Amino acid sequence: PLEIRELVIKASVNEQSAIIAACVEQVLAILQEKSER
Amino acid sequence: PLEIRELVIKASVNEQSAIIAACVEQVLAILQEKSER
Amino acid sequence: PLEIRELVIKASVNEQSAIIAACVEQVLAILQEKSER
Amino acid sequence: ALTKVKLLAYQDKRFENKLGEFELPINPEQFSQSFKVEYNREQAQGSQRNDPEFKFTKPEELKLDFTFDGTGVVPVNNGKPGEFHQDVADQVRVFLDLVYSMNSETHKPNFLRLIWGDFSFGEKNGFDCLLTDLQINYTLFDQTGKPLRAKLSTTFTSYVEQNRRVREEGKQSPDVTHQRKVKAGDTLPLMTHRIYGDPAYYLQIAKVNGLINFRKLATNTDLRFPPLEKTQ
Amino acid sequence: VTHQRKVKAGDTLPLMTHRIYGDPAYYLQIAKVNGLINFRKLATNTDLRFPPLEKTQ
Amino acid sequence: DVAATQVQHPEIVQYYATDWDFILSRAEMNGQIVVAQDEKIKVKAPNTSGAPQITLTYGVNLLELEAAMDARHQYQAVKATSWNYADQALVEAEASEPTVNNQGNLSGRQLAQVIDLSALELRHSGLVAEPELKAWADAQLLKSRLAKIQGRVKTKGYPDAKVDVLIQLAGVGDRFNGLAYVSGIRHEIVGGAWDTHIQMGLPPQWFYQEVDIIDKPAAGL
Amino acid sequence: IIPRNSLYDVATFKLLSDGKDITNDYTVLSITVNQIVNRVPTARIILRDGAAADETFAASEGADLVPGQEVEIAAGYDGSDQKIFQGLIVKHALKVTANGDSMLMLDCRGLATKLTVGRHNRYFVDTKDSDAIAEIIAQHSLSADVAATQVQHPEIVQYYATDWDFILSRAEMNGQIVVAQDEKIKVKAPNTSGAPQITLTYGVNLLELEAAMDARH
Amino acid sequence: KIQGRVKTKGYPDAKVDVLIQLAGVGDRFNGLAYVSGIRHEIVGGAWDTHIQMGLPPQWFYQEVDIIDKPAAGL
Amino acid sequence: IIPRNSLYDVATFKLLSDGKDITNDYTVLSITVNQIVNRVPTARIILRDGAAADETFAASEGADLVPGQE
Repeated sequence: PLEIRELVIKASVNEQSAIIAACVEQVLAILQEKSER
Repeated sequence: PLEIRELVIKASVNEQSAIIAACVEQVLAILQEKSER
Repeated sequence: PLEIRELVIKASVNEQSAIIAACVEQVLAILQEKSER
Repeated sequence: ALTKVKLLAYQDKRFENKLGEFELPINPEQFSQSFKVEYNREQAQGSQRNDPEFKFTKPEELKLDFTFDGTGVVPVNNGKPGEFHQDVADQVRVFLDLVYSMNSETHKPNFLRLIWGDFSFGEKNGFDCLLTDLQINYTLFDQTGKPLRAKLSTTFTSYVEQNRRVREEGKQSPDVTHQRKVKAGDTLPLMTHRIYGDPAYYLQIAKVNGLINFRKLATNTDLRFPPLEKTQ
Repeated sequence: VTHQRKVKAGDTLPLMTHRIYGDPAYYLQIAKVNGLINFRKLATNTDLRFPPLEKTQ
Repeated sequence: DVAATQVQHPEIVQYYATDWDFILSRAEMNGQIVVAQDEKIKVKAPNTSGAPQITLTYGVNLLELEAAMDARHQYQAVKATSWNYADQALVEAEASEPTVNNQGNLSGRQLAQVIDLSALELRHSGLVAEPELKAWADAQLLKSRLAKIQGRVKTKGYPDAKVDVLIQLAGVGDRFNGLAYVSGIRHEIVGGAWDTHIQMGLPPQWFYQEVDIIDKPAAGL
Repeated sequence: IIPRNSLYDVATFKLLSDGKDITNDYTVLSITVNQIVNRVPTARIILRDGAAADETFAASEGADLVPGQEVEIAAGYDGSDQKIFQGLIVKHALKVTANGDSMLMLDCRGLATKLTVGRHNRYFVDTKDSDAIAEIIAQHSLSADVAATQVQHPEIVQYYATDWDFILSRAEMNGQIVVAQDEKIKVKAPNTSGAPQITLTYGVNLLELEAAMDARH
Repeated sequence: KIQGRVKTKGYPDAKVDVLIQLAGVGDRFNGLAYVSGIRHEIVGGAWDTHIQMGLPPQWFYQEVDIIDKPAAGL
Repeated sequence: IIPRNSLYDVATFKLLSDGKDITNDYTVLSITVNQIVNRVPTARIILRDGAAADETFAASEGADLVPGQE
């Protein structure tokens, strides 16, 4: 993302972190685009 | 979804595409329902 | 979540349910926090 | 004299209040121990090789197999003539009560210590642990149904308390005070580099010890090196 | 739950309190529950009661 | 089934709005809640004075648990002000400390001193009388105190679950133990399994701050 | 980027609470800190806690991690740490998940959050925006550093709004930005006239990169 | 005009409201960039930083609701 | 749905930029097009680019894919 507050916070210490990040850029792009004329 | 602008865009060409789609219908249903009285 | 209407509805009967729940608390926390000054 | 493996069961997490002990009737043929360290392995793009960063050390693992036999051909190590092992169920019962069942006062299983005579695991003579895995196989039975042979396989994990862990890691850093004696060939910036990693602090050190001329040191002076301030 | 203990040779009140509650600091309460005037010299046939703790503090 | 109020109004106007929205606005401004079920609608004050129904203990009964405090929603005092043209002066009312259930060992007044705002102030330029300003300020303080601690608990199937009752929560430390107020319930039956979720506490925001219940200018033409 | 004269590359941090160092008294799992322009600094701390056999949360019952305390966070390489964050604990939460893991989470905010908890009404007559901003800041016992403006207004009105919102509106209408940290608030024009601090090269230093243009703005 | 985000390893001397030089990305993005925000993350012993460049184009008042409702919501 | 008199079912596409066909000059990964009533038509194009050894983005520096072109 182009923002730092839209990054996912990491809470675990013992080891799929690159799928909870791809499934977050997709939702924010589906949701932002929904606001333009 | 019942809309075409709520579909997830596919950007890869070499091969879990059916989990980034189920985790997007769930969020939109949790979020829409949050707006009705 | 602290709410009952923010819980994901379960529709299947034959068997990854703990990844569609972690990828939903992350989006709602990224989205709520985006509204405070 | 033949020595036997012993398992000591404690209630206290400091291993002071002993509850019981169990002794193996037959020593195992072998056992295994496992170690591991964890590093960070991210790399810059278009770079040849890398220099990984340290994250942490994981607890050690221990694997053990042994046998109970009651058909009357294995002698009992008590010195009496004509004595052989003939009761498997009693041993299984006391073993399971000691290492597996829940304690009624703590609401969890007991803490274990493993000892084999003069064996040494490292810098210690015992293994402090908890049971994580167990399997039993019954392979021979009496005509009334009572067993004559059992084989057991167990997996243990290492356990050590917080207070004691931070004392075993005797972390020495610029967080403490140092003391050094001046010997032939010493200079102040080199000593400062060897303690702090940076010579630039030398002018401060000279002020702490009252040195008028710090380019000619005497060879019986004891110098103090204070810690650094917690946040800069 | 409630505990009951008999005093034998070598016993002291703070050590018994530690062995039941895990903390000696409760000893002054225990002496009051059993009516002990001097709690630094115990007799060797006394049965002491140890009540449970309050459910939420 | 509507509990009676004491303030009598010279006039009330429902202007181009839905019945549900009008009812909820007028109910919240009096410190009451709405419960709808079985062809029946009940409007009344929250039931925080009863006896607990069950005990839920961490380490005995629970499958999942969440709980939270937030100090920024607590206030020390509330004031409401308006203009009285018969006297040509301002009128002011102050809220009273409400009586709620006991949970934890930190009071709302202690948490209210983190930000340390002297008092919250509400203002209206129209003719609002003394008793209406008083009810408004009281509702605001009650809103703030009932949201001190919020949480959610998951356990196995519980047929006798009900909302608007008290339960006892235990096994979670001095700061969360005590009597909690149930706000909602979910039952889930999937493939033969049955479990329930119990929500405790109320949200701190007003109803009108979350929904759009007024039309657009020019009727959107 | 790695500081010069680092003999070992072990990264260290320090968490002080009311002046007391409590780093090695608990089990710390993660720390996150955010410093953004025109926003209030934020920090989040995750510790391990909870035990079903004891039926309590031991660090929750302590007196070091309760709302209202001063928190200071520093970090660095090889034992030489630098101050990063200073603020207050606001939120205090517990969590036990499906598989039995249990943790305690803390949420800390800067001191400027004192400006966002009420609505006020004020008049100002024959002043500048810088004077109104300095006065509103100083009333909260915070240090102000406000660059002066040249336009003098016959009147300014703060109508039923929060201090933070009034300040940000008046700052943006003059082309200035707000930076808040360390009991200090600075209002000034963006610093686009300086010298570069470092060089970041793709293929040398970077781990990830995103960039975008849009012609419609 | 241009907005972006960069992730690199732990950088103790990071600061906002300064300039950095960005290189290696083509003629259309190279040059001096203005830093708007910083995040530090320490998880399990690892340390990395994120640097945000550029400002958003929307006004402050267009993103938040800073005015009350008619009739004070009564 | 498949057009009649199709001897092979190989699907093809063409991308013109200011009248010039640039399909086979770059590596094209994906194309998406949306036509909806009461909205403005939209298209999104994804190409492969970037090389760490060369330290540049070659198609970005070209003159065929800059904002403002047809």
